Amino acid sequence: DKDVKYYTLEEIQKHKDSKSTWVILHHKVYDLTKFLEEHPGGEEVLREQAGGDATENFEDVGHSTDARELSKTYIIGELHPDDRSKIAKPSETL
Ligand code: HEM
Repeated sequence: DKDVKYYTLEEIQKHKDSKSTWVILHHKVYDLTKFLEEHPGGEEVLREQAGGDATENFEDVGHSTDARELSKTYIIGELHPDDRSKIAKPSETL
C-alpha cells in the first residue's frame, strides 16, 4: 500500500514511556497512549510491553477478533518490513 507511513522499532523505542507508549502487534503498530484509558485491560499491561513485541503478551489473552478490527480506529501506521524481519515475525509469519 501507499500513503501509509512505515515506522521502525529503533524509532518506536523512543516513545517507550508513559507519555508516549507504543506497542507492535500483528506486524502492525498502533497508538496505545490514546488507548491507555480505553483498554479494558489497564495501562500497566500495555506499558509492561511498551515499545516492544507483545505478540505473546497479546495472543496470551487471545485478543478477540473484534479487536483486530477495532484497532483500525486507533491506527497509527505500519511496521517497517525490515523491522519485522528483525525478530522473525511478530504474531504469525507465513
Ligand atoms: C501489548 C498490548 C496489550 C496487552 C498486553 C493486552 C492485554 C489484555 C489482557 C490481559 C486482557 C484482559 C484484561 C486484563 O487483565 O488486562 C485484554 C483484553 C482486551 N483487550 Fe487488550 N491488550 C493489549 C492491547 C490491546 C489493544 C491495542 C486493543 C485494541 C485495539 C485491546 C483490546 C482489548 C479488548 C477489547 C479486551 C477484552 C477481551 C474480550 O474481548 O473479552 N487490547 N487485553
